[PDB]
Amino acid sequence: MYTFVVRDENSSVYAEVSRLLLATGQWKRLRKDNPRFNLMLGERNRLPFGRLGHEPGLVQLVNYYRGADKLCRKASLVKLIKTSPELSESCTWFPESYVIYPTNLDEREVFLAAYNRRREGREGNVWIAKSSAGAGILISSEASELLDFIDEVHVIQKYLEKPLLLEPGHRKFDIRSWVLVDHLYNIYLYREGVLRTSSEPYNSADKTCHLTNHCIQKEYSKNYGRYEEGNEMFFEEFNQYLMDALNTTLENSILLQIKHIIRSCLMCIEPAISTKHLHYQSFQLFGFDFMVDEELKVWLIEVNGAPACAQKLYAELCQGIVDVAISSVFPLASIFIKLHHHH
Amino acid sequence: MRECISIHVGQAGVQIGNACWELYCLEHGIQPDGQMPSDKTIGGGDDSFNTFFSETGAGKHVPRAVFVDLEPTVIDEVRTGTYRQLFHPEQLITGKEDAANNYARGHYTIGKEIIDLVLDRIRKLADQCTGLQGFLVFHSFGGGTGSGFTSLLMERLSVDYGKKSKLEFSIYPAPQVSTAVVEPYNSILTTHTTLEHSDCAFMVDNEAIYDICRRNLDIERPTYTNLNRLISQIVSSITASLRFDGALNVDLTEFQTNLVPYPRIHFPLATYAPVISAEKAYHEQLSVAEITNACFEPANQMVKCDPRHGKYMACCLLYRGDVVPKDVNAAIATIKTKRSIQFVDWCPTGFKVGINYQPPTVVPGGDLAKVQRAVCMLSNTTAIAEAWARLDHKFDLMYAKRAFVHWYVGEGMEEGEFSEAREDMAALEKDYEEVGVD
Amino acid sequence: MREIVHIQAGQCGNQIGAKFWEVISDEHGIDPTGSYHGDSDLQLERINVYYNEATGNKYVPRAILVDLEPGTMDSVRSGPFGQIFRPDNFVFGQSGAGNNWAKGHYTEGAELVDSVLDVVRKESESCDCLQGFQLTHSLGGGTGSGMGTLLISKIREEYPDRIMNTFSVMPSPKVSDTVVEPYNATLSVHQLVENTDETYCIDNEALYDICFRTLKLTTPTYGDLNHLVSATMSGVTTCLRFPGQLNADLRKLAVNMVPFPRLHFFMPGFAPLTSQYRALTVPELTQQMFDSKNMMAACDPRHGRYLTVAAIFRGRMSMKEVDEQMLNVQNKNSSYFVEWIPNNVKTAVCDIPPRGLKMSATFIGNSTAIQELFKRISEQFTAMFRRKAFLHWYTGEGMDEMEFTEAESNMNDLVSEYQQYQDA
Amino acid sequence: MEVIELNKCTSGQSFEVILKPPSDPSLEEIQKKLEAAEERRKYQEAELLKHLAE
Ligand SMILES: Nc1nc2c(ncn2[C@@H]2O[C@H](COP(=O)(O)OP(=O)(O)OP(=O)(O)O)[C@@H](O)[C@H]2O)c(=O)[nH]1
Ligand SMILES: Nc1ncnc2c1ncn2[C@@H]1O[C@H](COP(=O)(O)OP(=O)(O)CP(=O)(O)O)[C@@H](O)[C@H]1O
Ligand SMILES: Nc1nc2c(ncn2[C@@H]2O[C@H](COP(=O)(O)OP(=O)(O)O)[C@@H](O)[C@H]2O)c(=O)[nH]1
Ligand SMILES: c1ccc(Oc2ccc3nc(NCc4ccco4)[nH]c3c2)cc1
Ligand SMILES: [Ca+2]
Ligand SMILES: [Ca+2]
Ligand SMILES: [Ca+2]
Ligand SMILES: [Mg+2]
Ligand SMILES: [Mg+2]
Ligand SMILES: [Mg+2]
Repeated sequence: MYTFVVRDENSSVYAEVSRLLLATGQWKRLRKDNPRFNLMLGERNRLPFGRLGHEPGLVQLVNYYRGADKLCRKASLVKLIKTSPELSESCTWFPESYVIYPTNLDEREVFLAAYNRRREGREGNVWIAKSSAGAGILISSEASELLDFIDEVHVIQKYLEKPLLLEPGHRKFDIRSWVLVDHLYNIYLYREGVLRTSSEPYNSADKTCHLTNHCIQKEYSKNYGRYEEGNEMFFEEFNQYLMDALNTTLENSILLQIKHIIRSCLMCIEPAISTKHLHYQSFQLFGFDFMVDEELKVWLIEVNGAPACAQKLYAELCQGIVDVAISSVFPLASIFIKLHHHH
Repeated sequence: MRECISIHVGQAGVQIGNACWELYCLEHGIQPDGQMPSDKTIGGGDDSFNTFFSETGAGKHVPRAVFVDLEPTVIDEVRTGTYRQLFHPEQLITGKEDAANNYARGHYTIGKEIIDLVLDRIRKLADQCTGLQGFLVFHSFGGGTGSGFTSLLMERLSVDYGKKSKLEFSIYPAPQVSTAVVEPYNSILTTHTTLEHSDCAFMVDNEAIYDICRRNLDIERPTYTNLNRLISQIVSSITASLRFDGALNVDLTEFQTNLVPYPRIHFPLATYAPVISAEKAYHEQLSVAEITNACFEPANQMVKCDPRHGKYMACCLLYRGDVVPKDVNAAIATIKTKRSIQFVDWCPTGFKVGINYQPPTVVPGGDLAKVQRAVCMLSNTTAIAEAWARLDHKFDLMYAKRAFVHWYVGEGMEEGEFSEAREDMAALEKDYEEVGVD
Repeated sequence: MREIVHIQAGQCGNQIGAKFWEVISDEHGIDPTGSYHGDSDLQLERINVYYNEATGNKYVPRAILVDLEPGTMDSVRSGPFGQIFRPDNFVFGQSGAGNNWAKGHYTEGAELVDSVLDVVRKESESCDCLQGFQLTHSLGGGTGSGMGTLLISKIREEYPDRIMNTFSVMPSPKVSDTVVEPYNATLSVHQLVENTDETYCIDNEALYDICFRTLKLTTPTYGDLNHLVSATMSGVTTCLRFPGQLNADLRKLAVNMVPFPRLHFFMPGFAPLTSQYRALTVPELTQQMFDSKNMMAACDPRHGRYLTVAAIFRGRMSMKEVDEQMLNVQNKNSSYFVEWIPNNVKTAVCDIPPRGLKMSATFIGNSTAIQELFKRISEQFTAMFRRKAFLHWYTGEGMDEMEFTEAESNMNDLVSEYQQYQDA
Repeated sequence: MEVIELNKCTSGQSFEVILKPPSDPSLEEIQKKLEAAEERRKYQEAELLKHLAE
């Protein structure tokens, strides 16, 4: 009889995981402050990692990797890529980004140095500013509006002016991939992804057709749910489209780059967050957001450390979390692609 | 030559003191009767080992040590033990009734009645010293004597020896080997009143020693004897610089200079390697690189925590055995490329290294196997604040209900001292977070 | 040298106290004449805790035998180990207490109490460092209940800084002598609330059910009930009498078991309880030790929450297996332990098993479910007191109705204090 | 990777390697607290004796 506690009520993913554990009749839920647990479905902010693994005779497991915020924060991800030799500033799959601290508090002069090179060389000089405190995103081709908007920590990265547009619609999209890292640091890519598509035609000359967020398309877009249900296209349809329109598959044109990027990011921070020889063990589910340009090149946008799932895929993914991440440590009485690597 | 006086308080302090002095005698070639053949200056001298041993005209080498306990059965083990001939009765101080795991009983009720006797016996040892460095204080956090009387003694030592340094070896409480429940109270009470009186304190979590004994020594249920032998090895590696010829950590002041930039943050993390089972007939001897890399494994730390999620203020590597500086620098360069070692911005990123060529001594018939080289790392990392957060949380759980508080109030303590001590720990926890987190 | 002074008062107190000295004299190898005849120095290491050493290597129990009738103490002096007690320590009257708390506490007992204190003083004077006292008595009679709590009060006046522990037999209508037992027990409980540090609540109803339902005795006697009490008393004092993991005195033991001064009433338990040659495994010892059927207070622990729990295992057994079983028991009862006292379940071992058992386990629970015992006594008290039934036996000894009203309110407060920590 | 302050002797040696440059109460007051706690003990015991005298 295993014990677990729930400390994030707003987690739609682990509310289903907690539901599955009880349904096995072999997991008993405790109060959120009971320290005698086997599994902690912890909170997002200030998870007390320092109190884990100190109960005698209890193998303790937590659903978050301490230190993984370095990958799941806007400014932290930019610094991590520029300062890690494994990724380097010459990284080919991450857009040219810069960390800009507001003036009421940095890479301001370095950002404008590369900005003037694009303005002079007739190249497309459109950038985008964003931060982790968003629902507030500004897309502009003038550097003055970007630096003034931040003063009112943010990152300014190159806006992908040539995105792959789905037809019919001439519309933008993005790919969400769910990745589960277990206590042995095995990297499992969920076989099912989602394309959160824009329902408005992409206009290169209004942010509704430029931001593919599921909440923006359901609040400010008038074509919501027209082409696909909920602006969510799954891999089967998107693969069928790539074969008919581009004469290629999702695996060849996109998924190889996605698997490469997931491995590079997670292997980079492995020595900093691994719980291999630690007094407690961690797993964590990650949400990777990708962009595909018109040349079928995949770009990493951001990594979500507390991601939600698609309604159609909640049951399958949450069962997989119990299978490989929970029952592998606490055995009872594949839907993932294992991205192999060197520990 | 400058002398050091060791003070052992309570059961944990006394039994660990007994383990350390046994090991000291084995390292210095001192027999149980006190005789030291290799010592040619009979009846005196100012050698390095004389910092811990005085000498009689008859040739006996007497530990500069005081044993104090509020109950006699543990110190009676010293009086009739193998090394009974080392000590004279003036060094062994026992009461008749202990503090019953009650800080207030050790600090106020019983401590007030014996504190002057202890200070007098300490004064007798200080009178034999031509240049006293200070004191090494061994005690538990959880015992009523180890917590209550120690803090009272530390207050008076700052009064009677204001210029002297004071270092602690403190046993942090672990439920796996403890049959008590009020130890979070005693630990926080004693840390509060001792904080301004201690220059450098080495915390040893019994949880960490227990698991090292189980994992590396294959002891299913480690005893206090198993724990104290391992602890004495760590203590010996820390004090070896005071007892042998050398240039690093040669006096107590150098410990604070090398390890404690901010006075309140004076709890260095100790890590030791290798710990090898003596039942293994033949074990492959680890290299300098392997034992140095092991200094950054949490499984070898005296307190379980994650230094990856903190910042270092100072680092000292103390090697014993067949070690040359070239191999040390080669290991450090490899470790920097593979380990997450972040120093604070206002400190240099470096390592002070000490090497003593004599390999680690083990107790004959013990559980620790003889090794060719060993290292103890002393690092002042903010990650050790995880141990304060655990302790302070257990304090808060009980104190919110005032559980067990009546035992302390009944001995003359006020409830305000509880919250005063807890507020000091809250400020200590905030100091660590300001130093080690961005 | 940490001596304990033992006092037994009244019929129940002297009969259970006599069995206790028979059991531990056998464990320490002391024969009915006070001569040691053991085969292990472990038997004599802490012999001074309970025995005085006399001339000729004779060991004399540090025991004082008190009664207001001579009857039971003559049975003791004619019992098996009757000759081992110091003759001067038999202090008795002739009138009896008539199962009346007022007679033991205020009239008949007051005339004898000073001569008992003279013997207590003589035994304390020859103690190098007195740990404290233990008293055996029932709460339903007159001598053990009334004079016993009077003795406790006068001992605290003279020895205010000494631990006072009791083994207190609670009355039950199932195993009852007189109807006035709820009166006597309610008056005594308030004395124990104020003047003891540990009180082991031994419910005669629970002892009866264990003899009947478990041990399969269709007609249990007091001798059968007292066998359970001797084995429990031996188990809880093992850590004081034999060398082992624990070397705590009474004060340290109480400090870690009693988080609030008035909530010091413990539910004792013992395992095995067999009706017999089969070896009992560690999982069996641990599961029975936490089963309500092995509890001796007739309270359901699942109806409250544990403040603290102590478990003492005796015999040669695997400690790794014990730790694993204690973990599994705590998981099954996770919702029955308070969360605001960390690590409040403690385990201890002694290598010497009792007579006739390869291994045994003794349970000490400080549970809020003990309020069910005080509620039971309180309802029976009120059922009679609302009609002032049988009160004339007490007003005839000088007591007033207000003292009963205040005793009733004191126990309702005790019940409410348990209820406030069960909800927290 | 600079090695500085190398000191050698017969029984060992010591040095320092830099990888990167940087970027009390009086005896009177103690006696007051010890005696104040003993006075609270005497007061609590006196109240017990008063309670027992009643
Ligand atoms: N490592 C180690 N820890 C010990 C030893 N003895 C006791 N402890 C720990 O110390 C704590 C109990 O405090 P003690 O030192 O035994 O008590 P004390 O200092 O004698 O004070 P009193 O309450 O008066 O007995 C528990 O956490 C024990 O785990 C020992 O020999 N070695
Ligand atoms: N450099 C770039 N070029 C083109 N489009 C970009 C871009 N950076 C961001 N976007 C667009 O912004 C949208 C979301 O941006 P971002 O990922 O920062 O918001 P967010 O983090 O709140 C979404 P999530 O819920 O997955 O965390 C994406 O749909 C993407 O199309
Ligand atoms: N367990 C047990 N209970 C007893 C024994 N003798 C009496 N009792 C109980 O004690 C109460 C009677 O008190 P008793 O000790 O006989 O009166 P006293 O002599 O005035 O103290 C009743 O509740 C009885 O059930 C005994 O030998 N064993
Ligand atoms: C760890 C620590 C202690 C443990 O067991 C205990 C706990 C509390 C106790 N109180 C007593 N008093 C018995 C007595 C003597 C005279 C009258 O009653 N015995 C105890 C044993 C178990 C594990
Ligand atoms: Ca000499
Ligand atoms: Ca000072
Ligand atoms: Ca008369
Ligand atoms: Mg985001
Ligand atoms: Mg002690
Ligand atoms: Mg009777």
